[PDB]
Amino acid sequence: ALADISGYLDVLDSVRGFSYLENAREVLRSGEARCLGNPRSEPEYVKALYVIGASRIPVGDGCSHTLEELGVFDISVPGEMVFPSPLDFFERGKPTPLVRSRLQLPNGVRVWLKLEWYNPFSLSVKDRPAVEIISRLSRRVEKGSLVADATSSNFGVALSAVARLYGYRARVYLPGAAEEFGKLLPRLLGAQVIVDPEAPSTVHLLPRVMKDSKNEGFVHVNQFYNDANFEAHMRGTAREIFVQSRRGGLALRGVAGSLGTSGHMSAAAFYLQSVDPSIRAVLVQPAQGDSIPGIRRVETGMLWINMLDISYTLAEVTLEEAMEAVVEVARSDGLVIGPSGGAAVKALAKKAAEGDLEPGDYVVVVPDTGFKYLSLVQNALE
Ligand SMILES: *Cc1c(COP(=O)(O)O)cnc(C)c1O
Repeated sequence: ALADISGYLDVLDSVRGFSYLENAREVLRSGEARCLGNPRSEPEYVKALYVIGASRIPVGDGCSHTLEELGVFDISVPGEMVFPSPLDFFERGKPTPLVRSRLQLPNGVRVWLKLEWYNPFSLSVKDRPAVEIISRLSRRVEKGSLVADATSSNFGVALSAVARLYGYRARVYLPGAAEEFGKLLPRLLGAQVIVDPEAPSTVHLLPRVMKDSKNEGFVHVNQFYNDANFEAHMRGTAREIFVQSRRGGLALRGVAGSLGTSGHMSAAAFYLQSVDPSIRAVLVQPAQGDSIPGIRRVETGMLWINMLDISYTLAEVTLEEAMEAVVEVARSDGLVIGPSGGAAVKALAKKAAEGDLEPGDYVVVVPDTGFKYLSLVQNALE
């Protein structure tokens, strides 16, 4: 029998750890879930269903229900694109678009771009963890409280917009090298902004955010460590690649993407590899010395890609190579992608060129729009 899951979402407070992901993996591999006699008594199984994008839970005795029955494949988007509010628009206006590029890669690799700037608040993939993280807080943290994090630009914007829609104040901290939209847009949205001209990176700022959290008592939402980041991308981003691959009739052989917190590419890899362990994850390694906004190298410390049972292959990509790929996608597709998006296309093109990849459909996650990076675009033109 089916029950609406939204009545059981307190498992999102109480379940801790990654062991519930074993249930997620098995449900996704088999395409079905067993009925719970007493759903309340199995909170890891319930959380596993939520995280894979179920909206209904299987209830009763000895029965089972398919992904489809459980709502993994429900259509959420109103056909006419009318929404009663911004947050409802965020939530129901999904999937983000999956668009086949006209670029051809060697060796039968066909490229589809998932365009994460189709998110209403930060015009980036960061809307998703910001909504999941603030929503998780909202039953436990008093309205009017301050929330804060370190950000490279996007999450700070997403966080400021969402905190404010939920009745919180926000503070964002940025390194000096962050884009200007990141330093300015959060103030437009009512947040306080602290810029550290000395910080050589975003994670460099975390000790300072933690120390101020202890003194001032704000909630440090820590997108680098908060499992709600990875979980947002499981029930959103990753579920979408899966359902979009099926309904689109793609022959999905892999996904490609970049790594900041590692939240969205861990979810994409974990979720798809649960369905078919041979699906590749091709991930960008910014070349040493280079700065590609929003992303960084794996050995600088990333939670989910490291702790989860995920296969992937790395590819080094210089800033200059990322920007060359921005230029090529622009002139092929009329789509203006961000540097991190250019880096991921480049990473996939490299793996294609080396003969490493099967022919088929590959999905590249494009974190944001290139309109936000005019002076990198200028440098790339020369
Ligand atoms: C956050 C971000 C990324 C990387 O997503 P992570 O999920 O946090 O692994 C890539 N590019 C840009 C522009 C981003 O803001």
